[PDB]
Amino acid sequence: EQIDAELVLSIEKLQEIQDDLEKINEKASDEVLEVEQKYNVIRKPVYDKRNEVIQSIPGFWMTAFLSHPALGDLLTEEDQKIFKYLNSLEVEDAKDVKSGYSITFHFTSNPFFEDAKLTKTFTFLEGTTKITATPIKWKEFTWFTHDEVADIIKEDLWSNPLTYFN
Amino acid sequence: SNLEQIDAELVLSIEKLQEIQDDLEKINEKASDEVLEVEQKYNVIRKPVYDKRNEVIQSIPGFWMTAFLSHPALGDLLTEEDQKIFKYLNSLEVEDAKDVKSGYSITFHFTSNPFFEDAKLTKTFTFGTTKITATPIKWKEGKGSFFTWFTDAHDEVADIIKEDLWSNPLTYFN
Amino acid sequence: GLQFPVGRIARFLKAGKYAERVGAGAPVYLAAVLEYLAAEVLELAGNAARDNKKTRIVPRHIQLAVRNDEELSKLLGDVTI
Amino acid sequence: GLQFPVGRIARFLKAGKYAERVGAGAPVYLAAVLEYLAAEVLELAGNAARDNKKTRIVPRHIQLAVRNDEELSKLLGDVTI
Amino acid sequence: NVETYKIYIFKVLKQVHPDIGISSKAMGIMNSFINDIFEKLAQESSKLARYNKKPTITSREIQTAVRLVLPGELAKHAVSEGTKAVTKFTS
Amino acid sequence: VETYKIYIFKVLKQVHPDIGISSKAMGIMNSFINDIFEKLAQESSKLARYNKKPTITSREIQTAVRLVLPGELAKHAVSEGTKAVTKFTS
Repeated sequence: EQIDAELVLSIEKLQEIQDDLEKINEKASDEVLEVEQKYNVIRKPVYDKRNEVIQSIPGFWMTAFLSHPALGDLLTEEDQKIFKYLNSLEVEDAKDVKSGYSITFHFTSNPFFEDAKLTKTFTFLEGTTKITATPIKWKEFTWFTHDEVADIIKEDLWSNPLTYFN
Repeated sequence: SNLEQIDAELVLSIEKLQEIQDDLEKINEKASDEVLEVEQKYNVIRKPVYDKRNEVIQSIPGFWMTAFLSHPALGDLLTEEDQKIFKYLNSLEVEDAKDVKSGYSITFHFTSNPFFEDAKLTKTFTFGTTKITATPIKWKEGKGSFFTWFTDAHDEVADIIKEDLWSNPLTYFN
Repeated sequence: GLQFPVGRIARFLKAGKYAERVGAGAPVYLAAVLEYLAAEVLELAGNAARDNKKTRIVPRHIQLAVRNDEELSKLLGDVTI
Repeated sequence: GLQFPVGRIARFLKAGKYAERVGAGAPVYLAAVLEYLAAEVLELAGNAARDNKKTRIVPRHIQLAVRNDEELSKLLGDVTI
Repeated sequence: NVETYKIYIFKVLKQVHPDIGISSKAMGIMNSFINDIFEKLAQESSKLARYNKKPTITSREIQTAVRLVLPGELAKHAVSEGTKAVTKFTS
Repeated sequence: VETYKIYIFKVLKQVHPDIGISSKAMGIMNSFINDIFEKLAQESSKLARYNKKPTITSREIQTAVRLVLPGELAKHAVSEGTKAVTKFTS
């Protein structure tokens, strides 16, 4: 029975190796997320110098949103007027990039709603997530408490809105 | 008037936005490049561990066989003839291209049997665009599935071998 | 007093994988050169406005501005509207 | 000739986030210590296995081997089975 | 690839010939030229910097030298100062 | 949690070569060594931060070689010196 014992030694050695791979993949995918965070810093002041230069282009956020293959059709005419006051859109991964992010929507003088935003924040760490969204202050949008819309705003439009605008 | 001022700054601003977007592409190139540098550094750390695992599994007869079978998704793609061949299935190997982006092979190493010639059924995926390449199933002289998979042809078989089984096969085995 | 974007050029050189390292003086020297050449095609293709008694510089005005100056032809080659 | 794994323990200190740096004195030094603390709780637990008249150590053998020696009950504790 | 130098074409036009404009395809032919020279120059310069095997001292090297040689906060200040001098010389 | 079970087994085969060990029993010895390592590590980790003096490790000797030596000499210089340290560090 020289290889009854030596067959367990082999199966636990194998357990050692899957033990240490889980460590090396954690360093690796940790160094990966140090790089994500580095670049969010680098991107912020450029995203900020974009938002500001966009303020001197008249219909940019509305024109962009609409022009999009996906996002365009959902906006109905009532939304679209309010959307003519849609001076900015603001995506930003929160500082600990892995946790979450928020999709603010800026606005200006318009009677229907006095709210100065319509954010839709997120936090996840991946089996369980969550969504806390601005309550709509209709003065004197079927979104706000899987998700496809938030993805296409974070990853596609926010990324490059000018592609759609043309 | 001021009306001239704004029509110019509309011309100016619209290109300063085409710059910002032109120059954000070069910033994402430079960032997603350092991520592949990370993925490279690590394929290099893991090659010696993924090796000494090969070594260890040679001292467990029919490990990968039982692992393959014990997976829910890879388990019920076979039938009887496949399983007899699988007695002689004494190794697996899933190594990436030396630049991670290009691709990866998936080589089913083998041992002696009157059921085919080759000592490895390789299948590589080369990218930049996508194209499959495979080893020909040199059925032995008495002519004779999972081995349909070795066409030279959006592939759920590999996205389970490289991302579950090869990652940690010991979990399935138990 | 360079109009051309010293910073933006330093990126074009590095992100273009021309070399892996770029001295601070290189995009500055390249910046002034690209501008000097601009000042030359602009001097001339804006003088092709006065010769042609026009002011909006069009695909045309440049083309005759290049073929008249010897060097600027051999550099930029033939020009077609 | 140490039995215990210097490299694997070196990694456990780094990944453990106990310190980002380690001089290879420590994993060696620490490995030697976990080897001696096993080579006590075995030279005792294994004696226990010949008291209760066996050659297969089990929780009852380790519990008795610990609690009887003073130092190892202070170190380890009750050993509830 | 093609970059926009168009902002900085305009800004040059308004020096040599203040009172003269330029049509859309006329600017898209000035740009077409600066992009053609940038390649010719960078690609050439890339052959020149790859011929040469002699190592260069840039600011990256000086800045690392500050950290290794200077102690602690002296060093963090020194880097701020050096980085601020080079950034001003580039602007 | 972590596996020292290959070495707990291997030590057992020198003090009492004549005796095996169960699963609940190994699993309790394996828990013992985990428990000690954790107490020792958390202690060394405070005692590292207490005595914050600058320290020369192989890390630094490596980079010093890379910095001080010419291109080809350094490559061997390192390899030789990495062997020296990996020798019984496993």
